[PDB]
Amino acid sequence: PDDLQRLVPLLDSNRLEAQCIGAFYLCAEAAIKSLQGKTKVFSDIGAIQSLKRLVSYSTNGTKSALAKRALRLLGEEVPRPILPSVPSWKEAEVQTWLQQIGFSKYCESFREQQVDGDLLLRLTEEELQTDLGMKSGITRKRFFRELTELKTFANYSTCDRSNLADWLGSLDPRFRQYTYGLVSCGLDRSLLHRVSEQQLLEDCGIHLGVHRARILTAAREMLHSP
Amino acid sequence: MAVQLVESGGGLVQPGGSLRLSCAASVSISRIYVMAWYRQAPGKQREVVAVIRYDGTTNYPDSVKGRFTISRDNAKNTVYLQMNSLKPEDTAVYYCNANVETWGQGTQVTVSS
Amino acid sequence: MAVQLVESGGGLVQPGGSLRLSCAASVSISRIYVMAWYRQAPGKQREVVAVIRYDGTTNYPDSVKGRFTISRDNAKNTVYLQMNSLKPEDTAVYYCNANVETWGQGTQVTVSS
Repeated sequence: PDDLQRLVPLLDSNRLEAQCIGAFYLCAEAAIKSLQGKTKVFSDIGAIQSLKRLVSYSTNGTKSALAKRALRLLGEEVPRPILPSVPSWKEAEVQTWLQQIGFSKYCESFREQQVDGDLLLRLTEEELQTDLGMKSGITRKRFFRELTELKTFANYSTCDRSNLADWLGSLDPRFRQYTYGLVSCGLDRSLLHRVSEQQLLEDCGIHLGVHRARILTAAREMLHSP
Repeated sequence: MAVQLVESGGGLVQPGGSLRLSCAASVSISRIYVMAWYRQAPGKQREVVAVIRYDGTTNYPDSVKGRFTISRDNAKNTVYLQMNSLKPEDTAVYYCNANVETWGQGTQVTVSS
Repeated sequence: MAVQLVESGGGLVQPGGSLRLSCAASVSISRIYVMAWYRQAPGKQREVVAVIRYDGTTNYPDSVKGRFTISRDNAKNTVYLQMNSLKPEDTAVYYCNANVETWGQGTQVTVSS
């Protein structure tokens, strides 16, 4: 009824605990009101719209799990994000991406070398500095900031069989950016458990020692699961 | 699966004066990562005029800062562009853009008597 | 003594299509040495598009050869410009010019839907 309307904006809170308890309450009374016929209260109060909103792009296991349980109890379907299919791109999409991020002054060079999505996702600093013309380290740092923002929000489904992206995202959302370096080199979820650090450094292109160490321990812990 | 975008608005106005363009999609906008508006003048190539992400953070080029404004509307799946103070050189075909790949068809916009 | 020029025509048309502009003077045109039409686009400087002398020999720039045509009419003091095949970039303010010094006031011309 009208009491439920007070619990409708609380979810917009900045802190975690408010969101957690709001989701626990709504999901619990959804489970209560689910067996009877009255499920139409969620319709006309418009809480379903906020739930269908917040489930996508959320890295919070408790609230997202509760929202999924609430939606699947009402017989609805959970949404999923619509991410760019970066590793199957051509030069036109690369150039419009360069228009979008603001590096429009380099669109000529990226056209002459015919850089596409597979070549975009495997760029290093030598290709940027020597032949693409980004001389200043500040500009390359800005470019890599934008690139690593894109790489965490791509769609690797056309090339990732073993679903490595979710395994990397479960550790830390910042880690998903490495998935293409693990797949093009050949790895997968089954044979991951016996890689060395020195192979992670130059083949998979992981540079931060902390990320190498966390990935190594988390992989090596999943030692002989099959 | 392939999202379809349709624009609306356009036409012609006088120098000085506002207009609002609308772009409607086939799915919920709140699932799409980025959406953007693009502008192609006759005799030149395309360029960006506004972008907006899933969390509603927007970037504008320096050319049109303060004069344009992009917003999501969650009631009906539609992204709006608001053009407040117009110049004579702001006449072109405008396109709506989903993530990167998918385009719209465009709407012509002209500014004169 | 100072001749006054007044233009007429202008407005707007679609890409592809003709128009005719008229310029009327205060005295007999057949006394004036040269007359000319000028074109100023927004954001650039003026340029010539047609000239005509007392003996009726005309010069056109290479940009608009074959598409424009200037003529004197001796019945009523009026010089005509005929614009046959129009492009999108042929939108500007147009001015009528007597010998060199005296100008008109101009007429706006635009090409779109």
